Amino acid sequence: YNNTNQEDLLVLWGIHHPNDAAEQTKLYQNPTTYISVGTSTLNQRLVPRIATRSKV
Amino acid sequence: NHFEKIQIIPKSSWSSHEASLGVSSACPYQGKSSFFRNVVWLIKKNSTYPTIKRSYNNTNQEDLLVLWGIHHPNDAAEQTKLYQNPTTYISVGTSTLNQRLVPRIATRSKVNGQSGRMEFFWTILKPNDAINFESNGNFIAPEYAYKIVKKGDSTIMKSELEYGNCN
Ligand SMILES: *[C@@H]1O[C@H](CO)[C@@H](O[C@@H]2O[C@H](CO)[C@@H](O)[C@H](O)[C@H]2NC(C)=O)[C@H](O)[C@H]1NC(C)=O
Repeated sequence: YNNTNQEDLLVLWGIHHPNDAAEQTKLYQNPTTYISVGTSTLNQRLVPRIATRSKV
Repeated sequence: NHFEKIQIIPKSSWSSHEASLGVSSACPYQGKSSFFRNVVWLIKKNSTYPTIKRSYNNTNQEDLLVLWGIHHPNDAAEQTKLYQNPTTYISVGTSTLNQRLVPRIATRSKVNGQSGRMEFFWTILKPNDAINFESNGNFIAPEYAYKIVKKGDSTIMKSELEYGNCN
C-alpha cells in the first residue's frame, strides 16, 4: 500500500501465536511461517511462537 | 521484605533426563564442581533428551517469583554431547508470558574457565495462574521459586560496610 495522501498514516497489523502444531496446520496449512514488513524505515520479520499458555 | 522459598519442581522428578550431572568447575563448592542451587542444569540421559513438558500452578495466595535459564554452548559438538538434539528451544507461557528461547552458539572468551554462557529469565506468577515449560534441550529448569510473603518499604543500599549489631 502506497500512502498517496499528504498526511501521515497510522497502520496496524498483527500475528497469531497458536497453541500447538496441530492448530497451526488447521488454520494455516504451512507449518513454518513468517510475516515480513518493510517501508523506507521499517525492516521487520515476525515469526509465530508456539508456547503452552493459560487460557484468557 | 520477605520470601518463602518453595520447591516447585522436585529435582528427583526428572525421570527421563539426567538431573545430577549439570555441574561445573566454574561453580566450585568445597573442592568439587557444583552449580546454582535453585535451578537444575538438565543433561541428556542414555544418549536421548525427550521433549520436556512441565507445568506448575500457583495454588498460593501470594505472587511467586520464578527463575529459569538457557545454556548457550561453545560449538555444535558440545551441543550434541550435552543434549543430543542439534536444534533446540525452550518455550515458556503463562497468562501473560509468551516466550520462546533458542540457544546461541558463539565463540567466546573464557570467563571463570568457561566459554559457554547461561542466560537467566524470571517472571512473577500470579495466584491461580500456571507456568508451562517446554524444551528439547539447553533448559536450566526451576527447582525452587520464591513466594512473596511480605511487601513494604525497602531499598537496596550500596555499601561496603557490614553488620554493626545496633538499632
Ligand atoms: C490453577 O489451579 C486452579 C485449580 O485449583 C484452577 O482454578 C480452577 O478452575 C476450575 C475450572 O477448570 C474451576 O472449576 C475452579 O473453581 C477453579 N479454582 C479456583 C481456585 O479458581 C486454575 O484454572 C489453574 N490455572 C490455570 C491457568 O490452569
